Amino acid sequence: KVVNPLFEKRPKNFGIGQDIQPKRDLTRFVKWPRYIRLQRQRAILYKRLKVPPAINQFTQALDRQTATQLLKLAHKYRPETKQEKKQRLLARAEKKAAGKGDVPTKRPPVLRAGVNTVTTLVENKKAQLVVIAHDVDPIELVVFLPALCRKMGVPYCIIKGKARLGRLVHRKTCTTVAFTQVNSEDKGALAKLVEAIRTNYNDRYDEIRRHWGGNVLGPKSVARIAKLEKAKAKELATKLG
Amino acid sequence: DPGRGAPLAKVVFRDPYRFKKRTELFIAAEGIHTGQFVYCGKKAQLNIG
Amino acid sequence: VRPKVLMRLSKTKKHVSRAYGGSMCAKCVRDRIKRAFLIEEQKIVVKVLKAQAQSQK
Amino acid sequence: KKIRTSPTFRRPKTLRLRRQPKYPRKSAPRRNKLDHYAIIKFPLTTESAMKKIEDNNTLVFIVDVKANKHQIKQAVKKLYDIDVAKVNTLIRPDGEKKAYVRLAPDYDALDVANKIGII
RNA sequence: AACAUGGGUCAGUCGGUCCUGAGAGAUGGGCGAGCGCCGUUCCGAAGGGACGGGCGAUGGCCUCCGUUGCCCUCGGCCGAUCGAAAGGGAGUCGGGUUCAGAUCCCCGAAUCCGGAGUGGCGGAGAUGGGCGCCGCGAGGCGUCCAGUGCGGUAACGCGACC
RNA sequence: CGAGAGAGGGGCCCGUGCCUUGGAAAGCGUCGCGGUUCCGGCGGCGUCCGGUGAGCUCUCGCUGGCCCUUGAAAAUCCGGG
RNA sequence: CCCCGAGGGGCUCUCGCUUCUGGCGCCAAGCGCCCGGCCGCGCGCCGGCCGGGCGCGACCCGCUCCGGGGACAGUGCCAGGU
Repeated sequence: KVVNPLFEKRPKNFGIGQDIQPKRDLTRFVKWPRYIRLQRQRAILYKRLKVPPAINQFTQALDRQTATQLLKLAHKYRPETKQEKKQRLLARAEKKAAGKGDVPTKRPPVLRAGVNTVTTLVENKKAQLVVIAHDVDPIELVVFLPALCRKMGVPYCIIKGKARLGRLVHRKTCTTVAFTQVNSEDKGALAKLVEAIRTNYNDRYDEIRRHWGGNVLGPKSVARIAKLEKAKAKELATKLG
Repeated sequence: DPGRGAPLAKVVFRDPYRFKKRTELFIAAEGIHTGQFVYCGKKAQLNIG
Repeated sequence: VRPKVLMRLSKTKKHVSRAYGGSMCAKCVRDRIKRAFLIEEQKIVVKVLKAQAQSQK
Repeated sequence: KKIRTSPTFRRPKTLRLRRQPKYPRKSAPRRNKLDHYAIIKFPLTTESAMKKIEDNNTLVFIVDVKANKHQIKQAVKKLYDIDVAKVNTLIRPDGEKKAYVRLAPDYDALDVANKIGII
């Protein structure tokens, strides 16, 4: 990059037969392995057809910052994980001789994870907030759940990721969680988010259940029809009519 | 080409993605010879073979 | 010689002293090596001429 | 990065380990079933063998059918402490490997033979 | 040529093993109640390799060479395997010897490949050109600069010639 | 055969033929003497000079004829850019 | 072409512009941004000394590899005819 009387560009000119094309990052053409092809095809199918209403309800998930308030709320409420369970229980065994604590004693309100437990307390109407992971392997696991919450007026929300609900315990995933009651000092902070949630997921159950999805035609065919629509819009009124 | 009276033409093409040659065997159109340059593709205008 | 004998034959004995040779035949050694020039240099120069022609409409 | 140059997806090259067995699969070493005394079974004594001894300075042993020329050479040399010039064998139609062993030029076959016991 | 008792077949160089032919036949896949059958690149994440750079771990004498792990960088898997004592397949000949064995044993004279990565020896690389000074000379002192062969117009030669 | 005929002057490829190194000491044929048996015993003289050919058999090479047949593959080794 | 004042806007095709020759084409040039070690300073992203990265060169975006058919071939089970 200095002036040397001998440095010379040797410019290249690509183009057919001029000089062989150079290797460049291809990611559109490669023969992907079978399972990767499978994931691509399924993801594309779920748009290229129409999902039913009870499946399309699973795509209007929460706003990220709202979910962040929900989670920061939960992280003061997560249940007892490993190496905490053991230490608390051992200390409680030692408090037995001091008459101040055993296994039977008050536990402040905590989360309720499993689907069976969550549905039980929903149908007993002991739930004040329900969260739902949106990507669950067999969707029939919780396809019914929003309808149940609509039947019994229990606030419920559709969050992204089962992984987050997993992180909300020591486990790896949890289909749902639910607050039954919370510490009063946090009751108001709960209720504000509760109202924000129920404004969007409960009062419009009509449009949710009426909703349809997918049916979105691929960009190739979008352009292919755009050609003829442009042609007809452009040359309309062709006859003196 | 044994067992066929339509003799094959063996053609050397430069491979426009690497440094090598591909050698194909077409059905020799009548009247072509050794040492001809054969043009193949969308814009190669009318010539024999 | 038999192509397996070449593992012991002297280097010099297995090729002409010329460049781009020793993999030819007498007619190649002469006329192919001349042809590789009488074509090559003429063509590069004519490419220069026709490039000047493309610049001069 | 350098995420692609070829259209052919190729299996990654993972990291592979080596056996760290908890228990050795078997128990213990299996000793040699042939030390030197099984490679060298017994010498041979025939007229067409003492001719070899007194003319070609060569010994004629009989060895277990599975015994290399190298093995025969080393085992006889270790036994009789006698250096061997070369060894050639064969499989008699019986099934013993008769082994002709050309002693080294520095040794007297008629001396080492009557050392060993043969006539 | 029977019967009984003894003895005989020595290979780097002679063949097999090495490779592939017509074929044969495996796992991917498929069909099938099923032992299995179909199929040989077709529905497969098919390269366990490496010249080299960087880091680590070392052994000598970690002088500076040898070894290993790690990080890159490069590669068509362009199809496991078998299939030819007549095809392809580098390298041994002469004399002598036996109650039977010889391109094998003995004598003599050569060979091909692989080793020596501690270069074992010699030869080539390549040993100068210009300089100012003590010198008839010779070389010399210090400078600098070139040195990955030579010859013939040609075919190609000379002992090797990154 | 004007894409270089004849004409001279050269280069290479093969090279089993001939010279010599192997090498006469070996081999052979003859005359002889011992060990007289076992001897790869020891002494002599020799193994020389031409021709012939549509001969036969191998092998090497040039050039032709034939086909609506075109005449195996890889392992391997090598030359150049 | 509609426009011009010598600058150029609006509109259509365009293209990787590879054809006389039994050659030649790879493992990047150049430029731009970055900093690593040495000397002349110990103010050093100062000059001079050594050695490397990214970006451009090679544009961006994307839902199927690209084409060809297609809700018919076809397969599965029944049904008539041969």
